Amino acid sequence: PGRIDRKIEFPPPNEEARLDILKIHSRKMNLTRGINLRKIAELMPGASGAEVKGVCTEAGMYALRERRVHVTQEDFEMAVAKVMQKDSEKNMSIK
Amino acid sequence: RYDSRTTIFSPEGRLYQVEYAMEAIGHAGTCLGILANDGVLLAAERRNIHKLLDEVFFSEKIYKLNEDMACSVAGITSDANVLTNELRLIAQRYLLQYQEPIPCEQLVTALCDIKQAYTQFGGKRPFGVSLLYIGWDKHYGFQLYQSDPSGNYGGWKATCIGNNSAAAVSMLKQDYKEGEMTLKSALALAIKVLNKTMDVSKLSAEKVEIATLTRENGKTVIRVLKQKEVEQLIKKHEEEEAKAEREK
Amino acid sequence: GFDRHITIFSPEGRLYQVEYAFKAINQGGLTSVAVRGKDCAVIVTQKKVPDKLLDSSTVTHLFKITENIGCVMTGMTADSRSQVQRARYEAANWKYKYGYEIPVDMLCKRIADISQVYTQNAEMRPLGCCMILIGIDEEQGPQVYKCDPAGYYCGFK
Amino acid sequence: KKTKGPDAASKLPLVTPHTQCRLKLLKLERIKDYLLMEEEFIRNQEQMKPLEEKQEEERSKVDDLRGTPMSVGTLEEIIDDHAIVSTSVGSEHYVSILSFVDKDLLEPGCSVLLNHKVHAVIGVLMDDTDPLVTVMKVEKAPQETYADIGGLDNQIQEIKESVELPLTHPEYYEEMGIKPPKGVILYGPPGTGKTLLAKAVANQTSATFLRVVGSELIQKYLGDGPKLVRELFRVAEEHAPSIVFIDEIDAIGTKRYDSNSGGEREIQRTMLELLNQLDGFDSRGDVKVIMATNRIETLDPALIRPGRIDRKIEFPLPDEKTKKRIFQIHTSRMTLADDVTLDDLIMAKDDLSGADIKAICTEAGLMALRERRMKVTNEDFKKSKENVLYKKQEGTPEGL
Amino acid sequence: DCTFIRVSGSELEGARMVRELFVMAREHAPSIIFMDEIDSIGSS
Amino acid sequence: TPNCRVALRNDSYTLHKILPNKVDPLVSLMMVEKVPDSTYEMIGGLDKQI
Amino acid sequence: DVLPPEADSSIMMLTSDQKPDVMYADIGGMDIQKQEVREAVELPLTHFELYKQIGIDPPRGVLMYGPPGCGKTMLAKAVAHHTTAAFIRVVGSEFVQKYLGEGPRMVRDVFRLAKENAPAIIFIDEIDAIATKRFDAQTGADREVQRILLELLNQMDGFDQNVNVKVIMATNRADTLDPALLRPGRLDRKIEFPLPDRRQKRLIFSTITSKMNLSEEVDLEDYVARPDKISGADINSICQESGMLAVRENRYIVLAKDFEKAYKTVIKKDEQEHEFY
Amino acid sequence: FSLTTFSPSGKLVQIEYALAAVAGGAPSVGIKAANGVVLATEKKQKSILYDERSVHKVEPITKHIGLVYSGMGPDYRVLVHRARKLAQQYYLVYQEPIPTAQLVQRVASVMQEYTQSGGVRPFGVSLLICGWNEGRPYLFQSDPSGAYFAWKATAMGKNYVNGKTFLEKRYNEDLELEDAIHTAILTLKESFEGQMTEDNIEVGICNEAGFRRLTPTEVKDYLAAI
Amino acid sequence: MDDKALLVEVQLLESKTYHALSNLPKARAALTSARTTANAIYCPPKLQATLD
Ligand SMILES: Nc1ncnc2c1ncn2[C@@H]1O[C@H](COP(=O)(O)OP(=O)(O)O)[C@@H](O)[C@H]1O
Ligand SMILES: Nc1ncnc2c1ncn2[C@@H]1O[C@H](COP(=O)(O)OP(=O)(O)O)[C@@H](O)[C@H]1O
Repeated sequence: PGRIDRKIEFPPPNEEARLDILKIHSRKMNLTRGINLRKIAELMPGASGAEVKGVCTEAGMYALRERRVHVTQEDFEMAVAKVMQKDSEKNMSIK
Repeated sequence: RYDSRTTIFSPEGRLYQVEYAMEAIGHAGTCLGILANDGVLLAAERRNIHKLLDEVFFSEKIYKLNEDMACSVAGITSDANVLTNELRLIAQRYLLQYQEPIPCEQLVTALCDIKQAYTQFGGKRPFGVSLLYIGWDKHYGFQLYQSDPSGNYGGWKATCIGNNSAAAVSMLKQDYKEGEMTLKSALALAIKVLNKTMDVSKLSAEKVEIATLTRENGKTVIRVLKQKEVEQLIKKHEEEEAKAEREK
Repeated sequence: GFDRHITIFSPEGRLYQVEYAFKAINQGGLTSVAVRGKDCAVIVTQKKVPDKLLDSSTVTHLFKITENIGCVMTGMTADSRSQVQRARYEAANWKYKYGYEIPVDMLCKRIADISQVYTQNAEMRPLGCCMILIGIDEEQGPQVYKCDPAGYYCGFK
Repeated sequence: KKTKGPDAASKLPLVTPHTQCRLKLLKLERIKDYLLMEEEFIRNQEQMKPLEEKQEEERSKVDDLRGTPMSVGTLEEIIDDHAIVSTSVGSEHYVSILSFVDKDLLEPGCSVLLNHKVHAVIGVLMDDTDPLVTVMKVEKAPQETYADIGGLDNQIQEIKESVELPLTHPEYYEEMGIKPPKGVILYGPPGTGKTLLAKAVANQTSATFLRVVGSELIQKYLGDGPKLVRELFRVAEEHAPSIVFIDEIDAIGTKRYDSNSGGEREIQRTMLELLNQLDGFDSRGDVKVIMATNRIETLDPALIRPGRIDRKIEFPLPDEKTKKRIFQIHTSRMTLADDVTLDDLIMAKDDLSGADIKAICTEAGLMALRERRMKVTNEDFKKSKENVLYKKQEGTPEGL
Repeated sequence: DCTFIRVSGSELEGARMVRELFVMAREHAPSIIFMDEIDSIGSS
Repeated sequence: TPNCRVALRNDSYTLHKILPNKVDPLVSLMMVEKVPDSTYEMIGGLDKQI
Repeated sequence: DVLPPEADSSIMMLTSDQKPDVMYADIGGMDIQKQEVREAVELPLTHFELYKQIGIDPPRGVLMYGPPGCGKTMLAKAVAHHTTAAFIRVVGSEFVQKYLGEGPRMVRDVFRLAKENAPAIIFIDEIDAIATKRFDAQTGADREVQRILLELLNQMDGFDQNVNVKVIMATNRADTLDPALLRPGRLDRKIEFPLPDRRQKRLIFSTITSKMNLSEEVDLEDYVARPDKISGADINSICQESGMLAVRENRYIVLAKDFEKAYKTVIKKDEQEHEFY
Repeated sequence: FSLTTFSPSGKLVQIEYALAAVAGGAPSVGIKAANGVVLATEKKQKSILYDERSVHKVEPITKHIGLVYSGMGPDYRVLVHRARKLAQQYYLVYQEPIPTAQLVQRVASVMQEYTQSGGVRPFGVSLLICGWNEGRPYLFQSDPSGAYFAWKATAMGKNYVNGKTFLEKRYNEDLELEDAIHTAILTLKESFEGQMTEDNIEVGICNEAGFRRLTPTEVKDYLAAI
Repeated sequence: MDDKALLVEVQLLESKTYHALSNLPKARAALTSARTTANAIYCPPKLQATLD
């Protein structure tokens, strides 16, 4: 009781969900005219909306050091590199 | 006091060690086998695709284990290697003894017997690996089998064993049709379900490894579909997707 | 736990049993020095003799492993004697299997392999005695080596 | 510090149809008319006063002596004329109180007033409203009745006899001179146990009820789990003699573990204290302890003995008729359908308990309300079975 | 328009505390009281 | 009005003025929060869940 | 009357601004990261206007859960001078005292001092062992500490990015810290400042021994190659203490003996890498 | 128990600790070039007392199979001794196949007594193997529990992460001639703290002609002009 | 890329030309970047003297 009402679970965001979260978080910010945000999200393996937020803030910070209102695709991919630094470190790959 | 392993029951009566290993088999690895008339095929997901490899082993998941069958592991590679070696040894020992290729069911029963022994007696870890087998024999023709670390194998005809195995098998159930199934449409179904279970759309032919077993004139041919053929399959699937999406 | 109780890898990624076993050598209260030279190799250890009722004739820590190899032990004397006996057995067995005398580096390598087997497995324990063995080797001059409770055999000049 | 609470609520739960009809409407009209008439009567009695007598003799003598400034402090001790009270910041006053002095409501450990200046007690705050250290009588005498659960007639009769040996016909075993607080040890499948609570509400129709579920493996150095429940059934003897429902804890908190020593103390403390309270030779009281569980095996030998803890009762799974009755009860509030699809959902069913019945009844309504909203959704006929599958019975790899 | 009462559950006695937010602290009849990850493990 | 602040007197402590809320501003944030906006438009990718 | 000054009400440090004690690049710890710290100084380094327009949300709370390695305060004594900004030691150990009722008031006063000077950074020390440990039960005045931390949370929430002042706590272990400060939305950037990092340790030794011009004219035959490759922790504080342990004024220069004695004093014997290598 | 053991629910905790130990600190980069393979490693002896011509990090297991390793040198010896015995047994059974690269994959596979039979305590060394008796080179890695990885370029040191990053950024590439050993030395330089010299750095090369541990003369020659 | 000696030399030359053009603050920034880059090379005896 108090939990038998529902056991709704959170699926980790798919690539298109991550695209949607990118749109939500980047509507507020300013960036360049052209960007393939769908591919940008798909480049991120799995991850989550927290990671989408991290990518958005990393793109903002990277555009800060250049001091321009138009976040370029190169800065965006540098932000995608925030999905990195986790990887699997050593190639355990034992499965 | 000395450390003793856990090959025991539960107060309820469950072998929770074996159950944990079987569930961990779902974690990591992704393979699926689809059985069809005149050809049965395996699809595997290339987990690590770092650009610094060379792909000289020619096969990581799919293993040729006999003239008339081929398996695919989804477990810890350490156990997978020894299990494949034992499987080939068993098949070849049968070939020596009976001068006849070993039936797939007998081969799978031998392997699952060895895994059952490993989970049964002694202070030995269960073999944390679950593998598929596709094969052809004289008695039952094309056969597909799935063995879990519990040693309780099952004779399947369309199954998956990987991480999103639930999603893959749901897709297979939705778009699987027996009898009508043929080799080419089986390939289309396999690539479609792999695209579904691998989040990144437009799967590169490098991230997917697939091998088809076919019956030529009195001889079993197990061909691992190479990069060009795989990506041509991908292109045909892409044409089908675009057509179906646009026609609405 | 038992990471620090048995010879198993630490979660931090270290081996604490051999790390302890090295300090066993410091335990026992003794020091030893070995100097390789232009042509000779001389070693020396202090001879801590408490009370003269002992026999200073037989309290030594240096031994002949073979006709040309001399060893100095450091650490617990029981393990030291065991490893000296093992080294002598290895030298004799080598001279039996292969005609020429055992090179000092090869002997130290075999002793180190024995110690490495000891730090492997869990039934036995490493021997707390570090051995410095020296000898003249042709085409090599004097040679000095040190085998340790871990299995790392090196050490020179 | 707590004796009783004012029960002037729960206006006549017996609304016969419990569904919108003329009879129920007329009953509600009579209820609201009674409320109106009672409010009017009390207001006219208080306004059309019997007599005007000065300042009701309040402001003349006691109110002024009580004075305007006051402070609240606990009352500690009592003496023949003075009273010894522990006011705020650890102050202590031994003063006799003669204005607004209600000795019965005063009591040690209660909040009283201090008139400042010449600090003496001038009144008491009987409300106080802070007896919150250990609260287990908050749910006392639950309103649930026999009719709430059906199809358990044998068990109902057995428990009713076991707890109506007191109250009813006490002179029976008073003349027999035994006065047995044996309690009842209840078995039952894990799929039930709140059904054990339901069969306890039958007794709860008389006197109060206390609950200790799970408690703890009393690691506490003082122990005092069972000892405090002993104090609390002493409190229940002060109140109407209440029952103590220790379902599950009688099983874990009192587990028949073969281990003897070096084991959580409870085995030392808890079982021994349980037996000490369950033996009538130590503690009196019409208190009847209901030790319910779902693991009969872990019955401790001390708990096993009918000698001290008699009246063992087994709760079985519902039969076909019991399933029919319980489903009727649970769907009666919701007007399942007009086709009355009753027996199809249970004829082939096996090992279905009260919790599952309630769950499936709730989920049928949930699924209808989801999108199939059709009042008596015609879909209910088969959707009751649809959410009766609902998976979720059990899942554990394959192993088979 | 209920609340945003957010408690992690990893606070350490577990008794009391929650009583105020359960009834009195609410500050609103509508109350969602969102608890974070349930740090209390199975059987605790 | 209950659950507000008041001013009292020196010795008799009689009421002076029913002051606005002081308890709420001081301990507004202990472990709770009032209603934020965070509207569902910002929530994305989980429509099949919401 | 209302007293204008707020810092000296309870002392607890004051305006460490307008004073170069350790500038910035003169630090021996090089970076550790220091990029997240330049990120933290971006808000003092104006850039509040560039936080908008671009659409970024600049960080507000920077916790450094490191041991005394890197100093953990050479970043706040610096930065505050790299971009001129007020610097306050706060000191958590002093704060927990009889002035727990005045604790809320002093938090308000120091927050007001910071708001008065948008170039200001709060630096709080010694949180872990005394200020709001979460695993050991409340012992007496621990409720007072929790109420003080609650008022600190209230003040940091009332800040709500009103100005460009910054707040940084420095802790040895963040595990005992309360989730209220630890949760995002109050403090986000967690930085760990590890041990001397033998390469970085040698760099620190060079930097310190250069601070005092070549250790006040140290002799050539003293090089740190031997006493630095110790693998013996020897935090930057210990490195500075060893450098100042050239106080042997029997001679006007420094020899390797002084460094050997400095390393010998206050040290623990940890060795034996050859087995691992 | 007496094997590669300690595997909890979905984990290999002992193996993971072994890899934490194999993090080590000897960089030991490896590069698979078109003409052959280079295995370079750092020999940073404590003090000048130790010797460099005494012990080696690169071992020729056979005619054209060379081997370099990672942490736990005492375990690495035993492992290389076992590997030599295994390659020799294979060559003795399948007589005279001059087996190095058609044997490099096979010896990497027979590196299952490596770890699948751990020996109560698993080995704590990850080793790179190079072979060129197939007309093509081969660089494989065997880790304290896994198997042949078939790398093209990698590192196994304390800074193996940024070492591998450096390898890919400097484009290990495919057209690189045999003298990618310069790039290997550069990759070491990154994970090296000192003026590296001939005795400080040990490198072996395995080209189609065979395998050879470069002497300090050639190592110093390559280190010059860097 | 991840060259280090070339980066240190380039940054040092940039600092030198800022000093030659009397660009003191940019020279200081470039020199600080030069130090941050030059931490990598442990014993470049000529280069360390150039930086100092
Ligand atoms: N036979 C029944 N008739 C009416 N109501 C029942 C019956 N059995 C159970 N219930 C109701 O369902 C609830 C769950 O009972 P139970 O199955 O014992 O729960 P649990 O399995 O959690 O102990 C009880 O509170 C009770 O009110
Ligand atoms: N250039 C430098 N780099 C790193 N640390 C230094 C440097 N110069 C001095 N220090 C030391 O850093 C120390 C700061 O330590 P402290 O503030 O006590 O640590 P924490 O901030 O963890 O409490 C000072 O005692 C000082 O000796």
